[PDB]
Amino acid sequence: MSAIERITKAAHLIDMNDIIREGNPTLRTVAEEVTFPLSDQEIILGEKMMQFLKHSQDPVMAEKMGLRGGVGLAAPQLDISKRIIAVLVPNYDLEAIMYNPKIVSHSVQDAALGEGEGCLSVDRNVPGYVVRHARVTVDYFDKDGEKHRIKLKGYNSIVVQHEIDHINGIMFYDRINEKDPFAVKDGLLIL
Ligand SMILES: [Fe+3]
Repeated sequence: MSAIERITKAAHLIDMNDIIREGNPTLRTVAEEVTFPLSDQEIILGEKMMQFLKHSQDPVMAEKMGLRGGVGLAAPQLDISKRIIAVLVPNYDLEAIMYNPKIVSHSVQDAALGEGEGCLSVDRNVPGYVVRHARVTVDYFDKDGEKHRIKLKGYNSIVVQHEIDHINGIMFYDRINEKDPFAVKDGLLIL
């Protein structure tokens, strides 16, 4: 059966085995927008994704399930090519399951996490500053089809852009400067 059918079973607990890794084509394909109303499966998927982030952040649960801590997850990482992402940033400073998220405005200023970025789908390290917009205005729909328009900055902005990149088939290392990975370009804010 399809990944979505499998993952949305009531009994299913997403774990690292459901997360596809580099090389799997799905991570480089642009995800299909979801239509409204959402199917029960699409709603359940978003919930399963958020439960996974919560489990990955619980020391006891993370150890038992063999999970890597994460603050974001995109459906393509589960081999589901739908524009659905989940973000969970503990202070939670940000908690959202977003359907068809889209950046509708961004700052001229860029930003990058000082400590760089990792990815549950990447088993290895690619050091460097992952250059992103410092600030973004994001439109997304929640499970009931209601539209939300939020403004993000700092770490939250980074996390959300990172997940939106997945639904567009972009990986974090694609935004690190090949030549000099730690170059601090003009207008780049290091967090
Ligand atoms: Fe990722």
